[PDB]
Amino acid sequence: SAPAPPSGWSQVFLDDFDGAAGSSVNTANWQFDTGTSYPGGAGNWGTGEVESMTSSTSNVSLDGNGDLLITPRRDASGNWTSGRIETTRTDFQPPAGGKLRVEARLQMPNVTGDAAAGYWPAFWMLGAPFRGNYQNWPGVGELDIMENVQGLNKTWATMHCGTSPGGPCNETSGIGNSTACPNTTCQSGFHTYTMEWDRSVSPEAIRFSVDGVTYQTVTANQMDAATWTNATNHGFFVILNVAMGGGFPGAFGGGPTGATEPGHPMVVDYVQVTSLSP
Ligand SMILES: [Mg+2]
Repeated sequence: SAPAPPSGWSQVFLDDFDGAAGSSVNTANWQFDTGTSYPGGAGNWGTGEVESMTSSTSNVSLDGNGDLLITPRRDASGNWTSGRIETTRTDFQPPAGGKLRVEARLQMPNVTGDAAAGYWPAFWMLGAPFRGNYQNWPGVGELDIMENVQGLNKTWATMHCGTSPGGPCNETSGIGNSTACPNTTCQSGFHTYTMEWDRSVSPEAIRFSVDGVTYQTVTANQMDAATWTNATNHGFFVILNVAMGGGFPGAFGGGPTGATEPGHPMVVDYVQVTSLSP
């Protein structure tokens, strides 16, 4: 369960994924992305990933112990399925002068080596104008709070913005970094992945951390005013998924292969949004 926030912070959103084992997610908080694209969006979720997303509890369910499970599955015909859920809410944005923290505590799919090839878990945010549009990436803004591939002991955090390819945000790489999980591997158990959006200073800043340790900071002056405005002057929605294959795993050896093992969930204790007043 989420621990109490620090002094002065208020709760904006919390889903701690409590409920019986094998039961369905709270759809007051979450909506399902299904198939191989948004309705009228880019093919294969824009990444070349090979799974079809579903709303089945074979791919998205609770563990009964306070966690969401998103589990890639491979059927007897060789078809991959997985889960991709987004917050119903799109409003997350601190007021000017304020701060926001968006956080998840999760275990990355516990699989390494050849068996992990293609596994692409993610916990991320997309600018509200993307919803029902699907055609305004990267200008609309993307905050990747945790990404991982290949069961490697590291987390990537990235901001996407501006134009692609290139532009001030160096697309499609984005403004990002990777680091090992502190103390224990990312795959071994829970870690906390946090984005702090700080509108209390000039230049405005976004800081990504793992287990309370900051590894990537992005500041507004890294791009022009219009680019920052387009990327951040709106709410965001939150997304949790495990992609299978596509470009990110492709840059780290590829996958899935015949050796990739299905059935290793991303285990998410909670997603929480908190706010600090100006
Ligand atoms: Mg929980």
